[PDB]
Amino acid sequence: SSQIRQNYSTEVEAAVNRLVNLYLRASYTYLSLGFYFDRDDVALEGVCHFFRELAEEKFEGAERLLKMQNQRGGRALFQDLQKPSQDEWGTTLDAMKAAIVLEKSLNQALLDLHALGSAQADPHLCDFLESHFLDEEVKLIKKMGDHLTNIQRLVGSQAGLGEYLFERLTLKH
Amino acid sequence: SSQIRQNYSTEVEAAVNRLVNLYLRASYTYLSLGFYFDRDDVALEGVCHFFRELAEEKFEGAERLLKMQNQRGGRALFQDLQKPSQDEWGTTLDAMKAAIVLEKSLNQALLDLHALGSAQADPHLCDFLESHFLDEEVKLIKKMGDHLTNIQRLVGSQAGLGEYLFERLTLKH
Amino acid sequence: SSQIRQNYSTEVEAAVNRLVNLYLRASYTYLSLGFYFDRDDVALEGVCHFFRELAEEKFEGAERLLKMQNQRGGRALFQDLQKPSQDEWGTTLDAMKAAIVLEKSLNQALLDLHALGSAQADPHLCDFLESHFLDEEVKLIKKMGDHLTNIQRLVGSQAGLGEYLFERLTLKH
Amino acid sequence: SSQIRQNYSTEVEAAVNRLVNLYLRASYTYLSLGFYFDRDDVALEGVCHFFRELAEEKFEGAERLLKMQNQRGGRALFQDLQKPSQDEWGTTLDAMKAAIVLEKSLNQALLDLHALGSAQADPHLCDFLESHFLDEEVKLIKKMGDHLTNIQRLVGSQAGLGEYLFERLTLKH
Amino acid sequence: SSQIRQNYSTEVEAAVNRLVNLYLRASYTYLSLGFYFDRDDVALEGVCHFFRELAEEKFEGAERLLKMQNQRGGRALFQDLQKPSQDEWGTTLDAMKAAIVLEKSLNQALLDLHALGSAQADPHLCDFLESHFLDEEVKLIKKMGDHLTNIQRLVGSQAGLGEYLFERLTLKH
Ligand SMILES: CCN(CC)c1ccc2nc3c4ccccc4c(=O)cc-3oc2c1
Ligand SMILES: CCN(CC)c1ccc2nc3c4ccccc4c(=O)cc-3oc2c1
Ligand SMILES: [Cl-]
Ligand SMILES: [Cl-]
Ligand SMILES: [Cl-]
Ligand SMILES: [Cl-]
Ligand SMILES: [Cl-]
Repeated sequence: SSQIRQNYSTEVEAAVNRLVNLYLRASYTYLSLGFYFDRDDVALEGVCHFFRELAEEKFEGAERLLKMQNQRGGRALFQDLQKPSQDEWGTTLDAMKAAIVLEKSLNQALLDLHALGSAQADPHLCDFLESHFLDEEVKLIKKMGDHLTNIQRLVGSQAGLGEYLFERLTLKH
Repeated sequence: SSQIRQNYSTEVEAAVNRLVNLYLRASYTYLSLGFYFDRDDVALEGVCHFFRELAEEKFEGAERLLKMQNQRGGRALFQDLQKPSQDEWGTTLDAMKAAIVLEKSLNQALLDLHALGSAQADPHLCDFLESHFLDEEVKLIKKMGDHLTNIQRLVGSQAGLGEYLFERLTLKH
Repeated sequence: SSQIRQNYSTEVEAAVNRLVNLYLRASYTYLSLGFYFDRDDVALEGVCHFFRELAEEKFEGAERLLKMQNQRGGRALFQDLQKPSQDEWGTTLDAMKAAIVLEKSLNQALLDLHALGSAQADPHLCDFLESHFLDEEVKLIKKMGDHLTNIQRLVGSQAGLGEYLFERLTLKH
Repeated sequence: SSQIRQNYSTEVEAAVNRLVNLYLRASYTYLSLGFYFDRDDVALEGVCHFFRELAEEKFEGAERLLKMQNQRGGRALFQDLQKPSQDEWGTTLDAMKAAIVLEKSLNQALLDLHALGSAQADPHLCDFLESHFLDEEVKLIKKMGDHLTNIQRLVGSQAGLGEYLFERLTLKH
Repeated sequence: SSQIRQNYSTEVEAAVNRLVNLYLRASYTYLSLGFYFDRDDVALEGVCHFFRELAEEKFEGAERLLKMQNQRGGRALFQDLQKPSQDEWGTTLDAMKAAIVLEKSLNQALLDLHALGSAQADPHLCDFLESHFLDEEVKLIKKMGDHLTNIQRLVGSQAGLGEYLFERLTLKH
């Protein structure tokens, strides 16, 4: 409320609510990816666990945004959450490509919100994103690119063999 | 590569590579300073250890820049490393003055890169420098100024005595 | 200085300084190899760690030479450090071949310095090299040859698969 | 005796006995230096302890030579031990200069014996000296030069003050 | 000697000495196999360790036979030990086939000695072989057959890949 709100624009408040939607959508996408890889006809446990972990990380991101919204005196507003873009996610390669596309979209939304904060002279917002989101996103995208490269190297002329080996020797934990 | 690169300009990529060169040059300068103070005709162990520690710190700085370059999708490019500016470093006072000059040069390069990042709207770069370099540099320059002042107070009319006492009671560990 | 210098020729002093340059050049080469393998489009962690460890080992070698130079009363003299021979290092096989070529060059330089020491009747120098460098180099070259052979056996008709398996089952730690 | 003696020349046997004499003479010199610094009118405990420790180290050196003589089948032969060159040793500076002169003399004797062993193709003798004497001597001479330099820096225009400070802050343990 | 010898035929005594020769020959064969796999151009550590362990096991077998010979009052007689049948041992498959051939030969020699003992009514000899040799040999031959089958399954159309995988996932310890 207005009792604590200071230097917190309506534009930033709304963009924060939009970003919560994007993180919860991303969490939902990762839930769908994770359970696809748990199908008996897909059966790649390491890939399932990778994406289920990302579902939790994205929910945590939304939670942190909602805590900050209240710390600043803004009001959380929730919208409908769109279902994921696919019901079936193809190979590990297809899935990891979809995830990197998703992560770049979230990263661009973080950068856009940082730029709005900078324009509005809101350094608390800018520090919040830098401290809890920007480097986390850069680290995750780098990890996913490393994975993509290893998955791509393993396709060669024996795709099933490569897909099994990647799950067993890189992801399974 | 382009598979992960996002909001990372060619200008920042090149300046990062330049800054790696400056840190490795600084590491090399500190290696030369450290071993000069280990000469049998100089023999100031605390001063030697001070500069050898700084050689390692500057290498670590270069390492962190190289990790970040890859996290962002840029490409490390290495250049020849210039030898240090002196083969003999004079007194502890002369050496500490040279080190503060070196550190101010690195600090200015950090500030210049921060300003480029700000101009290019690259908040990850700006946060990286603020979080791992700017305050570390400020702390080190303050330490070195404190040392300079103590060394200068000890010169008086008995320079050898002062140089021994500083090494024994401030630096030796 | 002359206050401690005994049985230490100008020829050995200069060759020691040259060898410090070669070790620091080798360290720099291994830094470049290590970070190449950390690229998102290469992504072979075990190979990166192998070469980063070698960067540190070669720096340690230079450090030991510089300590001995001072123990003997010689004077360390530093020269410019040439950049590595390549900016991109190809496959793990290409890189391991380059490393063995580098190591044989360092080994020949050690042998040449040993021979100079023997000719100058400098047994301290000869023992120093035998005790801290010759067997270390032989052990490392044997390791690298073992690696080369395993990498070569894995190329067959599925190079990407072999390169992944070598990194995962031999190098990753 | 001849029952075990193999590749052990009469020349090396005699030079070993001569070297035992030199080490025991050096031990005796250090005993005299140590007790001089324990005089009530000299009273520099750290300097006394430094030289008493060196008396023990030199005796240990003689002991090791005598063990090796018997291991090789040679026969220990003892000669009269000359008294030290001085009854009073002057300042800490005078004493440290005398000690470095003594150590260089022992080092030259080690080098001469190494050269005889090399000429006689006696690698056990050569390794023995390299492993237990040459580097120990180099390390000690470097230490003594470092001390000389610090003592010399402290003389300035207040010699008593410098002599006290060196004993208290470098040697006293 | 005759002071303890009881129910111990000259035929069994001689066959025991022959069997010691066969075990020491087998130990020597396994030493050669082990070091072949340690060559830089073969480089299969698990295979090397497998055969070096077998060298020790076969020596232990000879030792046990020699202890028993003396327990029974027979006299150990040693003969020349023939060098192994090959200087180079080919692939892991070739080597494992040679080892199974060697083990079947030792097993037949054990069975022949058991039969001689049975014919001579020497139950101590028969129990000795049953208790310390027959089942050990059966277990080892079964292990080696299991290995052969796995090596053979891995040849397919990528022999190098299979040879690496067997060493890494079955033998390396
Ligand atoms: C002279 C410029 N160069 C050559 C590129 C240096 C200088 C200093 C270095 N210091 C280290 C170092 C220091 C402490 C602990 C670990 C390490 C290490 O693993 C690698 C190093 O590499 C170095 C290279
Ligand atoms: C032959 C006459 N000389 C030379 C003056 C000896 C003889 C025996 C010595 N034994 C020791 C000794 C023995 C045990 C533990 C410590 C020490 C030591 O610190 C110094 C010694 O100094 C010696 C000199
Ligand atoms: Cl939808
Ligand atoms: Cl230059
Ligand atoms: Cl160059
Ligand atoms: Cl005399
Ligand atoms: Cl034969």
